[PDB]
Amino acid sequence: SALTQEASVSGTVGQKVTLSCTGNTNNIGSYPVGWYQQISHGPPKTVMFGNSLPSGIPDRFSGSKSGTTASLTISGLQPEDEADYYCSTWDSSLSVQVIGGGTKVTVLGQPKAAPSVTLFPPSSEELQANKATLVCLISDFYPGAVTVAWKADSSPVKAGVETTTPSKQSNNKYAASSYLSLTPEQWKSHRSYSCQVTHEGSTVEKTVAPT
Amino acid sequence: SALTQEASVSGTVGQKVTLSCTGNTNNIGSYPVGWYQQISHGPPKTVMFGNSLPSGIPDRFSGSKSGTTASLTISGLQPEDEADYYCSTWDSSLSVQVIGGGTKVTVLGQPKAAPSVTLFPPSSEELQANKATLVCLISDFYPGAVTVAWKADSSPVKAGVETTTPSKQSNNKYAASSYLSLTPEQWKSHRSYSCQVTHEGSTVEKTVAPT
Ligand SMILES: [Br-]
Repeated sequence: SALTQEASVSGTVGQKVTLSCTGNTNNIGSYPVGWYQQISHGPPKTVMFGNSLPSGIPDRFSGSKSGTTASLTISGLQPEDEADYYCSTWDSSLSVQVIGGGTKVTVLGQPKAAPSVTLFPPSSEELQANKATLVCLISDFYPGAVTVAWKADSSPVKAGVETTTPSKQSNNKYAASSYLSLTPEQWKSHRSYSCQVTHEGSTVEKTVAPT
Repeated sequence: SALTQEASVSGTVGQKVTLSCTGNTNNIGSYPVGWYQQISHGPPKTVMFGNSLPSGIPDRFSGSKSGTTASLTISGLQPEDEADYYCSTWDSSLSVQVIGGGTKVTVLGQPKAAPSVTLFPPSSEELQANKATLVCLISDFYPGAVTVAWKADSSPVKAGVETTTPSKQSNNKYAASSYLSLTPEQWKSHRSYSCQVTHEGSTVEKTVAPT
């Protein structure tokens, strides 16, 4: 996505909370930014546009912009704000409206939990079949929204990544998976591979290497 | 909602489907309508603005509008067209972007595919940390509904099992993962552990062993 939003932004009731939306000079750096809110699967509604507060929305919501990063601040987080928030703007470089991935804003009803990250190399059984897959297990995190990035050696992998939608497990925390399909030629040629998981203020990165 | 959309619409592969967006004179009747596609609660993409086709969106998407009702027509439904579609415009009585409730498009008759199962033994990084985790990667299956059962040697295992709800990946197929938490001594005390995946009455099972 041309616009980058954080995965999860949470806090207790009455807490000052801030979302961000990062792009480039051809979208956020020169065009107004709108923020839309969607609860469950209900109808989305505009809650901020061009740093201007729409009629009917409370003034706890405030929008600002500095360079290529727009922000939505919620001064006094309340339970009725628990929703997904999407930012969007016009992208003159592509001549189309452009929308970010969305941020899940959660009112904490349970302790915030950073995720456990376990990186699995390709088993010898799979490589004996001329196949290679790496799995990055993301477990026991709340709220259920994370950002995953992969690195070949120390350079990012810009293709081949598949990350599952977080799902709630039996302990009421969330779990997800991110797998990367390779060939035996790449797994041996590279010195290491990395999976990086971002959950609010916590970022965990695991690294594995061929035997 | 100020904009009215049908809740859900279905159609087989190759059918022509038309979604409608109903509004007012101060919003739909006066201003261009944009259509936005959201998948797997992923980043949404605009598929039609002002009845004109953006770049990269195939020709099968066409837009029309007459009076206070705008329409998006999708000829030749494909698996990747299956999504939620939202329409939005500018309202003039109010001064806001307004969004409809969305239309869930379900593409029928998509090809079936058995899941590819990959069972990962506990990594060396976590065995040295006195941990043990088996991960059963399930991918490339349609439809998106599996049932996972584990085995220690030949005995069923339930305690320590968590399975992710399937989610659609970039190939329009589903992916999930089930993980079993063990201690390092359970892991070597047994001959093997197994992960059985059942999809559409047919079973795929994998088996791993220590070191
Ligand atoms: Br702005």
